[PDB]
Amino acid sequence: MKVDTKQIEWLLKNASGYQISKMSGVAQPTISALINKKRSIENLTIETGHKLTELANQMQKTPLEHHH
Amino acid sequence: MKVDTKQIEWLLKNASGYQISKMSGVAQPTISALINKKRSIENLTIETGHKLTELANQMQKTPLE
Amino acid sequence: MKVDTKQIEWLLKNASGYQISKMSGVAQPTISALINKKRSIENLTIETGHKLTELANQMQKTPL
Amino acid sequence: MKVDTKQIEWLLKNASGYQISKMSGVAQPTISALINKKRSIENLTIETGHKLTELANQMQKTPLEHH
Repeated sequence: MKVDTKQIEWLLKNASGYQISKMSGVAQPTISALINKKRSIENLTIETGHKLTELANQMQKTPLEHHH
Repeated sequence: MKVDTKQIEWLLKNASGYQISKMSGVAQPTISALINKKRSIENLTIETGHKLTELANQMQKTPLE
Repeated sequence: MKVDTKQIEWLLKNASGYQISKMSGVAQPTISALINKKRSIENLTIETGHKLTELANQMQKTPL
Repeated sequence: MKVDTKQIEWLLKNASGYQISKMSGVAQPTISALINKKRSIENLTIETGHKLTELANQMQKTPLEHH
């Protein structure tokens, strides 16, 4: 598994907490605490960090029409 | 410089030769040849492949609607 | 930070808990737990995984 | 295929041309031109760059004692 915290930050600014939790499988309280900056990315498990990196990768690869 | 051919493929599938050339600086005949498969991605130089990889990364990281 | 669990597995393969701990600052009991398969790599924090992914990168890039 | 020019540079400092060439399939003249700067790494093909990046990864992953 690979994790990239820059991808996780991109994710946290580019989708809603509901969509991140539903599309990544990560629990709603973890995603809300990340968005509120009540808990740090650095202290997540590698497993969580991988799920959020993968979702970020997939969403970034949506066609250019759905960007900007 | 880093190159990733998967990113170049994504680029060629998601943007026109005109837009790729205008945003990457690679001459449009090179891009047109890649899109029509008269030239292969694997035979590009590392320098060009890096330019196309950076453009793809940049487009992918543009904020979502 | 970046993590690659493959790099971490290579490190646990190629260095002892004492040396990993001593060069990365990760607690030697955490490393031992990884080496006896009491804890998963996936359950380390991202920060710890980043430190171990780096140690592995550094050792791999030492000459020769 | 992925290319990393630092991995290529590392390889050129850490192994001889004879068998960078011999393990990667790239012709020794290309490797010699790289070693003697005649030619830049950035002008290699992606295909060549991938073979050299791959070899560099493989050689770097050899155990501690061989470093």
